[PDB]
Amino acid sequence: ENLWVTVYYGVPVWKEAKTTLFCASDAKAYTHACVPTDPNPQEMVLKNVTENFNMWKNDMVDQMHEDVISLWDQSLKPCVKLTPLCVTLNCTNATASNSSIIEGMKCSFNITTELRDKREKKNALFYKLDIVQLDGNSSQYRLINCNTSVITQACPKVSFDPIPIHYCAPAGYAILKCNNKTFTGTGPCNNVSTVQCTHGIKPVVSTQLLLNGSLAEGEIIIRSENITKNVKTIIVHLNESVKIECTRPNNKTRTSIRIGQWFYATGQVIGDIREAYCNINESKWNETLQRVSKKLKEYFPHKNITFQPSSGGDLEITTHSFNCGGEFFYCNTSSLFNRTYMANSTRTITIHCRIKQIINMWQEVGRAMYAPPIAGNITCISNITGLLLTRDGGKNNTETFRPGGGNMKDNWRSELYKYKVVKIEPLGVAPTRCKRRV
Amino acid sequence: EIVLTQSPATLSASPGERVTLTCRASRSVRNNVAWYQHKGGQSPRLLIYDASTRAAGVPARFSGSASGTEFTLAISNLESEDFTVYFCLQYNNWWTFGQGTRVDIKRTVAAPSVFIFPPSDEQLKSGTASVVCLLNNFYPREAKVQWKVDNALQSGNSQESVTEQDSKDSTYSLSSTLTLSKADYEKHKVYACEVTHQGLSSPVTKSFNRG
Amino acid sequence: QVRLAQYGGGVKRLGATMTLSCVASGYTFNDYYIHWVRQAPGQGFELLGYIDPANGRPDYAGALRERLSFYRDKSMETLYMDLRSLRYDDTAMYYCVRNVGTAGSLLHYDHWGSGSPVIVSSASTKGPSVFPLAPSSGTAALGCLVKDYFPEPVTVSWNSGALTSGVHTFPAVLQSSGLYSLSSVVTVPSSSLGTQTYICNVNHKPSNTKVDKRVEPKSC
Ligand SMILES: *[C@@H]1O[C@H](CO)[C@@H](O[C@@H]2O[C@H](CO)[C@@H](O[C@@H]3O[C@H](CO)[C@@H](O)[C@H](O[C@H]4O[C@H](CO)[C@@H](O)[C@H](O)[C@@H]4O)[C@@H]3O)[C@H](O)[C@H]2NC(C)=O)[C@H](O)[C@H]1NC(C)=O
Ligand SMILES: *[C@@H]1O[C@H](CO)[C@@H](O[C@@H]2O[C@H](CO)[C@@H](O[C@@H]3O[C@H](CO)[C@@H](O)[C@H](O)[C@@H]3O)[C@H](O)[C@H]2NC(C)=O)[C@H](O)[C@H]1NC(C)=O
Ligand SMILES: *[C@@H]1O[C@H](CO)[C@@H](O[C@@H]2O[C@H](CO)[C@@H](O[C@@H]3O[C@H](CO)[C@@H](O)[C@H](O)[C@@H]3O)[C@H](O)[C@H]2NC(C)=O)[C@H](O)[C@H]1NC(C)=O
Ligand SMILES: *[C@@H]1O[C@H](CO)[C@@H](O[C@@H]2O[C@H](CO)[C@@H](O)[C@H](O)[C@H]2NC(C)=O)[C@H](O)[C@H]1NC(C)=O
Ligand SMILES: *[C@@H]1O[C@H](CO)[C@@H](O)[C@H](O)[C@H]1NC(C)=O
Repeated sequence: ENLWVTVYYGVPVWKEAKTTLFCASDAKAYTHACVPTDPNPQEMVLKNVTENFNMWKNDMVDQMHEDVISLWDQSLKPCVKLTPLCVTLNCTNATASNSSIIEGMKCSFNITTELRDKREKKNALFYKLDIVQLDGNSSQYRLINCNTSVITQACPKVSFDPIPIHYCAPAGYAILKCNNKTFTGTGPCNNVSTVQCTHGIKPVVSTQLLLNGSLAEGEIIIRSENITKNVKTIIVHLNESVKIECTRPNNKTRTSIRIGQWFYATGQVIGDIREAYCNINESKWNETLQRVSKKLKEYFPHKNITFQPSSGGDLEITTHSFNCGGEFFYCNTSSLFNRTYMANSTRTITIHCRIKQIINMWQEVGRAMYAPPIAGNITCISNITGLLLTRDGGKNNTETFRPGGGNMKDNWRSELYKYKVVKIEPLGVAPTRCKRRV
Repeated sequence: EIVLTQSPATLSASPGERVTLTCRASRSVRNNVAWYQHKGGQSPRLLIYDASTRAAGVPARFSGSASGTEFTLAISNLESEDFTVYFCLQYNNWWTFGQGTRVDIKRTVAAPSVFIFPPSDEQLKSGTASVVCLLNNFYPREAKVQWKVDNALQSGNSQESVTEQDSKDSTYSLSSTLTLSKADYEKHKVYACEVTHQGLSSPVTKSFNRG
Repeated sequence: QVRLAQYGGGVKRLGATMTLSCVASGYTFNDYYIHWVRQAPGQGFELLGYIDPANGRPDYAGALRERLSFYRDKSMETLYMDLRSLRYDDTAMYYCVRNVGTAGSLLHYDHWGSGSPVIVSSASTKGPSVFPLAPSSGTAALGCLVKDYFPEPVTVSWNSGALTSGVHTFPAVLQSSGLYSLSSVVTVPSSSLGTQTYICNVNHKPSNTKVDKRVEPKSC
């Protein structure tokens, strides 16, 4: 009795809610280039804070996805449009000795170029995956997407790379960071910590596996949704990073055509010809697969585990896809996913790989991009961190897992699992035995 | 691997009643169950998509609830239009479908008028010996027919057909056929249609011999 | 609002390869998994497989992974299914169905397609044979077994269509031979067997053969 109402401000109590998060860019770079300012995020471990997490449900993954789209749109906006290049192609492609690999070879056509009364013959090379065959004589070809979308050449001076990004909440909202070392994507976290901003997440763009990300604290971690076994994607996150290396040993020649926007095409190739390929530490790879199999048969009690390469679908999912700088790759990944199971740099694997220029935009089709050729020979090196698997149902008595993960949002889904955002509720009340004085 | 046994085969009722349908899971499927309406040969339609949650646009009279591993659809007021087929569905694992259950008009019980037919001798010259039963104007749907020729039951080489409830008196009509070659027809002597139906106490048998 | 039209189907010859298709009306082509489910006659439904429209990834039931194939053309918002080497039992109706998918799981089907019947048979067009299901010889049944006609439909009536009392006609049974058949019966008093005229006015439109087959003669 006599417990008079009292009020308290600055209260530590919060709730879940969506909000618009700040991005943050590096101090050096090539909206994004100079801003927002590079932070110095701190972090406290909180004593007894118990919070639940859900890496499938949280909103900010969608915001990452939208921001990536918007930034790509802004970067691509001032670049040239390749619409006048849509003319009929009359090409036979038998000049160089190693003809069959590319089969677009000085590939001829007409362009309007300097004077609009004039029309001039030109030619350049193309990889046949960027080409479709018209009816009648095979010499008649067309650009692949030109009957369905408008193609923009990438701005060569604005080459973009997986620059790390830190995400910062606004005032009144705090980002909760689970420090648990064996978090499965759902359930309580007893090791809650808070920060101004997230660490520097990179916008990696790849399929069937991811190339640049973080690593797990424990052993290889399995994360999947648990509403039903009939899942879309299963995320496997490596603790032991494994190196992968790739090469494009042939030397390219850049050539230019002006519309006065400078269109770039592929000139004559220099040096003897090889098919672009990759390399993998052979023992390390299927040591890691053995670890992943041992982890994976924990969930599934008493059934075999086996891998096969993906079947059907576009080139973006039938092959591992990634990019060394300003070139794009599609590596025929049959050998890597052919083990089977039941209830340290020797013997290096190599795998064949193809490259193509005209890329349907990753998140969604209907808008087309053209990457100008990169001169000379190219290699890039990365160290993978996880796999994107999907389970083939139906087959009784035998599980089967195959490389999928073509949907671009899953890459950032597998990396933003750390965090959650909460609205602060600074105002609260309580009973107490003291009242105002008149 | 997961099999939904949907029971009973058929439910007789009159308009406005409460009627219940059940779906049995072979093993646990969590709450990952749904129900659908099936029209007279059209696109099926969604009724209840979680174990109890009714789908959008469905009339409120449709309802269902979880019962552990059993699942149950209940319609409060079985209207005239709802006398049709419904089937359950689970999605905890690979997708599977139940056999479905019909809801039909209720009436008094009535046994079939049983008849048997030997092959037409006009047919028999070609050797396509066909032997036919008939189970006309019975009720309820629950019925079976067993082809017994010689002193032995027969199976595999027979087929059945069942009509809709006759609109006037709501009684079904059923016929069965047996397929035999000329040598097959000649090798056996006794021929019989054995009829078991709920309105009949004991198997009523109509039979003949060749010639 | 959302519609899933279908085309293709009809008759397909034994051992042939056939192609169905579904045209997705405008909801959003890339957000919803599509499943191909079928129904054999007198049987419950079963699933064949599902295709993600976005990336085109298929996945099949274990018993048909050698014979099936799915793929799409995203620009046209169109889907295709190829089934190779049709066998007899594959005579069935084939449906497209949209699937409601969450961020990481697939749940159920909400909108079904308009359907696409298919029948496997090598039979050419061919007209029925008709035979008297002779009366047993107070009330005795008598009927006409209509045999081995192709394709559907078939037309049956009694006594120039006049005799309507007590008449039933069962639906068409697709035999193992790829040919259809049915039975039409009528129940009458035994006295009428020796006095009244009985006919089955059988007609088969694809062949345009018509027979007014007598049923009375074997009243013995
Ligand atoms: C822009 O051009 C591209 C091609 O450069 C075009 O894509 C093509 O679309 C057609 C149909 O629109 C696809 O054709 C299919 O091919 C498969 C085998 O590859 C066949 O099984 C299909 O058969 C069905 O359809 C036929 C009618 O086309 C029927 O006759 C047949 O019986 C089947 O029902 C079908 O032929 C073709 O595969 C794609 N090409 C690629 C490379 O994907 C695109 O449609 C054009 N843009 C627009 C807006 O149309
Ligand atoms: C993450 O993946 C990227 C590639 O997908 C790796 O970055 C790339 O690393 C190579 C060297 O290993 C860089 O090559 C050099 O680039 C400069 C700048 O153009 C060039 O002048 C040099 O001649 C050389 O080619 C490359 O630029 C760089 N970036 C890209 C987009 O390829 C990165 O190494 C991976 N992460 C880790 C931790 O390794
Ligand atoms: C990834 O690499 C594997 C190789 O390990 C590729 O598999 C091969 O694909 C070819 C496709 O032509 C298969 O050829 C087949 O030949 C038979 C006749 O024997 C023919 O009937 C088939 O229609 C087909 O043409 C070849 O057998 C197969 N090899 C193996 C070992 O399976 C795969 O295609 C590559 N995937 C991508 C997306 O590049
Ligand atoms: C890493 O992979 C190699 C290549 O498969 C393994 O060696 C072969 O394994 C297959 C079965 O997967 C056997 O049929 C071969 O006889 C093995 N030897 C050769 C020369 O092919 C190797 O064992 C794997 N490493 C580890 C540590 O398991
Ligand atoms: C997997 O290895 C077996 C070994 O006999 C081989 O037959 C099969 O073609 C291989 N599959 C792939 C996809 O490499």
